[PDB]
Amino acid sequence: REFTIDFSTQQSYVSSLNSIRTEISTPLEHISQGTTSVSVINHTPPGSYFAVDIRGLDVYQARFDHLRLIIEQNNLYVAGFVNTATNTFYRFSDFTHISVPGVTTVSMTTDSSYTTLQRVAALERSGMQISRHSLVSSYLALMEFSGNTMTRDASRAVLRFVTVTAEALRFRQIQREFRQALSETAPVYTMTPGDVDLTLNWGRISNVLPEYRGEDGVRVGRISFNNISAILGTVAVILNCHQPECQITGDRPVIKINNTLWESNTAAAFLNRKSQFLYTTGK
Amino acid sequence: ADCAKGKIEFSKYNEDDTFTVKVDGKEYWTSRWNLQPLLQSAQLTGMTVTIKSSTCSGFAEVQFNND
Amino acid sequence: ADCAKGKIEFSKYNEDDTFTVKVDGKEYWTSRWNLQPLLQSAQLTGMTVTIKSSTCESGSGFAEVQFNND
Amino acid sequence: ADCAKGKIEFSKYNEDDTFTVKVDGKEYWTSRWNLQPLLQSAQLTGMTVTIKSSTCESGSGFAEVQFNND
Amino acid sequence: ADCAKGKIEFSKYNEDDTFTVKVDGKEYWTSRWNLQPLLQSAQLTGMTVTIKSSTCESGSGFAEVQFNND
Amino acid sequence: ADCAKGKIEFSKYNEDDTFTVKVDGKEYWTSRWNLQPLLQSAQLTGMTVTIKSSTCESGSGFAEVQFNND
Repeated sequence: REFTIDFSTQQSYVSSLNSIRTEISTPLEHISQGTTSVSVINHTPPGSYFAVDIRGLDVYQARFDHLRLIIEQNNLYVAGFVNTATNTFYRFSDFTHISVPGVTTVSMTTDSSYTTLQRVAALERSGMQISRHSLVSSYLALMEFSGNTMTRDASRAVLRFVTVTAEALRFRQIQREFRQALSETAPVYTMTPGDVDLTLNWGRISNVLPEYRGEDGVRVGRISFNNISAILGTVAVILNCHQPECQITGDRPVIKINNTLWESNTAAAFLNRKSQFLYTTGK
Repeated sequence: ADCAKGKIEFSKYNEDDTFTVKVDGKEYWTSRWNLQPLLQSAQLTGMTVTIKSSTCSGFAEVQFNND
Repeated sequence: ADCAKGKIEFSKYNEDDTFTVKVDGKEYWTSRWNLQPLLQSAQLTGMTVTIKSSTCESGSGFAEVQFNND
Repeated sequence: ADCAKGKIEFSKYNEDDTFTVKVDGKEYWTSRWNLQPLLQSAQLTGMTVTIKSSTCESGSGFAEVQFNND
Repeated sequence: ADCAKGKIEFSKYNEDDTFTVKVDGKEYWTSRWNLQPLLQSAQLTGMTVTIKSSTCESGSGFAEVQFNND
Repeated sequence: ADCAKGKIEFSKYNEDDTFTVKVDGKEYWTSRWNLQPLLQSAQLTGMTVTIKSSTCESGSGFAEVQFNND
């Protein structure tokens, strides 16, 4: 399947993301209002992908239109990018299992992890700025890219594009914050520490939210939700934890404590201390 | 003997550095400091505890079960 | 006496190794080190705590506290 | 030897301050103080542990345990 | 004085028995072992911490810190 | 040196009371008593830890570790 994400306006961008979500995921029964939900990615076989065509970087103009992202469907990971002008798929080293027919596949030495991309890019995600202008710059960098090893500018471009596509698909919070940059004012979106933490806790969130049954709150590590509107305003798509990212250790997704749904591992991680006097004196 | 079995209804740190829990309507205390986090954890996660003692006052044996 | 009952509004580790909690608008400190992580667990989980002392003036000390769930 | 690998079925604090866990249907005790909260947290989260001891019969002691991510 | 307020970005125990935390872009250290589980719990649960010290220079020590859920 | 940076694949309480973690395919032990709950907490929450030591071969000891959120 192929989808367009159209950056022309906030309307076209949100519409694009909503259409992708509808096709690839199913709403949770207990976290859904109207057609706005936390949705679980429908099971697909490993190696299944969808393509995302990037459009509308220049508002409503058929230009800057040769960038396609390849997204592994079960986990929304970006496996690489396609220059449709040269018909070339630049594939990250951790996605040799993703095969795209009809293109020249360039298998890269660089892996897709945020650790690697931030290093090569000399750009930290916390505080990263994204604008319409820097998305155009990112596009041009990716269209100029050639070879088997990511450059600094190609890595910066991938950091920006993954944030505004895959991470925004996962998190309605990132969708809402970034989309302001598409308005005629053309402000700058700055990725916050809270945005980053969401992206780092996606798997844990994904394991916990299917257990939600209207508790007054949800706690997953550093992440807290106090009501259903906070959940819906923050999260849009979660993994199908029926995937390696769902489980860290143990087998108990949640504990309900004082009408709050806790990730069990979080509670365990602050209930594993011995008597304080014995701890501090036993040096 | 199994003095009490059930959920911890409340726990209390005492001025003499002992620790009290109320289980199945009865209060018991322990002087063993490492039982303080163990009991509070059991209370927070909803464990069934079984207070055990020669007579069933103070205790220093307790079993913990997930609910 | 029951000096204060409610959820812990903040906790604070002090330079003399005592530990302060604010409950129902009043602050109390304890020198019992064992209470430090227990109070933090209570604070994290929204336990209702009851501060007990012979002196209940805000800023006073305590060494007895009850922990309740909802 | 690796005596038992699995989730902790119950744990027990003992009168002599040792600490007992039941794993794979067999009971084991340890006198290592630091293992008490570590085992209980493993218990509450369903963490698999491997009990290692010279003897594997129920009622054996251990001083070594691995916490697994299974 | 309030030196830094925010969530804990990282924590680190050093060979020289100091415990560093980074809060709001600034690093401070403490050698109070009491504070290690308190700070790490605060880090893993996303508490807002307020590092407090008589003077707030970069790389300096502390032994007062407030803990808030939000 | 930075020996290993990754999630804790398992932890083990050893017969000599040191504590071992496996990170990025290599095992490292520490005798630092303060680190035992902290390391288990990392393992439970899948925190990325950075093991720093003068030798990095599997089986090396360490006393310095950073706890990351990413």
